Amino acid sequence: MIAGSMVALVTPFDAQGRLDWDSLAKLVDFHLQDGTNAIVAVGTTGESATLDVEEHIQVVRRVVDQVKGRIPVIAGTGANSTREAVALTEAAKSGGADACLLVTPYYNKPTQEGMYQHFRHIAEAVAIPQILYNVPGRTSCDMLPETVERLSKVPNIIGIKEATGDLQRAKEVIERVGKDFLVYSGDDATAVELMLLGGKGNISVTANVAPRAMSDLCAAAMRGDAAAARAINDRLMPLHKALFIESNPIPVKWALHEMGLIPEGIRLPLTWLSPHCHDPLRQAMRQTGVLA
Amino acid sequence: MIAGSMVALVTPFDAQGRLDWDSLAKLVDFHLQDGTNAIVAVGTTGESATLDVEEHIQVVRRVVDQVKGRIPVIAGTGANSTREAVALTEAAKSGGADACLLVTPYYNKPTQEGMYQHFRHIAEAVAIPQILYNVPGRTSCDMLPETVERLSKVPNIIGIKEATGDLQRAKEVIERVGKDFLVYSGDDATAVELMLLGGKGNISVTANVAPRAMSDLCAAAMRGDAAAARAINDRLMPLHKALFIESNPIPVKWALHEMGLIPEGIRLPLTWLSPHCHDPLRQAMRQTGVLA
Repeated sequence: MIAGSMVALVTPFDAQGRLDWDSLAKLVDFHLQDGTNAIVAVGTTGESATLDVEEHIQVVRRVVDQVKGRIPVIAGTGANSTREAVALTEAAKSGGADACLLVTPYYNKPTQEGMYQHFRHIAEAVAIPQILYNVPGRTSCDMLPETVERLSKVPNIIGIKEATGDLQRAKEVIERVGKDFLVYSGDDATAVELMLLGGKGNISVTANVAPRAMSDLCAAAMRGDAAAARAINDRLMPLHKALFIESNPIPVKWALHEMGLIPEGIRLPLTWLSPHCHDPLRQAMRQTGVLA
Repeated sequence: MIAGSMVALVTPFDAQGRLDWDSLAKLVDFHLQDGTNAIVAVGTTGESATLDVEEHIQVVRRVVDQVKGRIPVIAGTGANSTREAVALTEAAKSGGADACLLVTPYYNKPTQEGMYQHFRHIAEAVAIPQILYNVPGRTSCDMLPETVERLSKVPNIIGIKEATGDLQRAKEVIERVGKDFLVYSGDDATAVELMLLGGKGNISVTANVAPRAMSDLCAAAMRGDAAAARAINDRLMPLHKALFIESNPIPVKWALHEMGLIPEGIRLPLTWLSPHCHDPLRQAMRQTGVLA
């Protein structure tokens, strides 16, 4: 099943721009060990935008391969076109993915009715669980709760990743959708309370540098042990803010390279963490016990 | 050298979704005859997000073919992947296009520095004039005037399509760049005042349904007839509003179909103009003399 701490995995690049399979294998091993519950391969954090179509499947497959099915693999396959949305998804299903994360259409701002027709079609063309992703902070698009209720009732759409960071939003949604539709967190800062409200997981960025603490945090929350959930979330707060000191995944990539897990390497337009933000971030990793 | 009424040309589809060469030809004769100063194919209005690449050079070709060097043909070519961008520009060039319109990387949220190295890379790579495109409301990112400044000093980058609709941002860009770097309006409602400030043209949407009137507006505003320009704009406001009553391409197509210039066909995730919006837009087209 799909729940708990899910890492939105970064996809490493060597200095000249290619994919480092060694590293990806290290990361998978790393999360596989320290307690991660799932892996969101090739997502926003995965730097999908700048990926090739071939590089896309070559990865989804490699992770599934290395997971031995010990853990579920969620693949990003959302496009702002209905057509490539269906295509990318057909791919993830072949590569061996267990479910897909699809972003609401960016740049072209649908109608709510358009969003509904968009996702519905994609759900009737590829038999595989689908997880809706809402983030107007990037798509210049907000999928309202009515449009969410309406889609939650479609055959193989099993949940939603909510990034707005607005708790009242994720509370109107839990209310409007059924008992087995799953609402996940997008915002790492507020994930804990979203779970305490009835959430079922966090599609985390911080989990990249601190997977084990995130597993713990999700356990405490989904049990209703708010006392503990918040204790950990506080000792991570420094991290949650530092990793967005510059657009994701520019910061988290850097931290990962600092721990010796991934090489310096990120594709244009994204750039490498500005010197500006080195001390501020490095200190956080120290405050956090990921680096001394 | 490329200035004035410029049409963000739509891209005809038939009820089934396929392209309608019969209709594109007419739209081109319409603006040809009526006096549009340049055509911008495959832009946001041209539904650039839902065209296979193959479909995208095909379109440019048959427009370039038909214009036959009479007026400038500008091709929309921006991707949020720098690699994918040089690819589309290379294609547009090798299409016969005269220049390219490139939108800032949407959804992936570049730093100002990344935005900079993104555009120079492309200007370095493809020997063809390039016109920047800033439109935050659709991208969720934003090219500070301070970055446009740096960029204006690069060889084959000769202008920007500023679409914030903020008239101070304009009073700003114009002040920071040389007179040979041209600032275009990307917002129809206020394009008249931006030209009065030193702007040289309006990549317009209204122009699809009222090309002659837009030339007249652009001409008077560029000579200095501030009284004449605002009088024409005042006469066209209801239409500027009506064309954006539901998110862009949608309204303008409905209009065009009503004039009998294009098929009822628009690709998902975009939907056909919802029923409510029919009489507020039909009356506008009438209140402003394009419909009887």
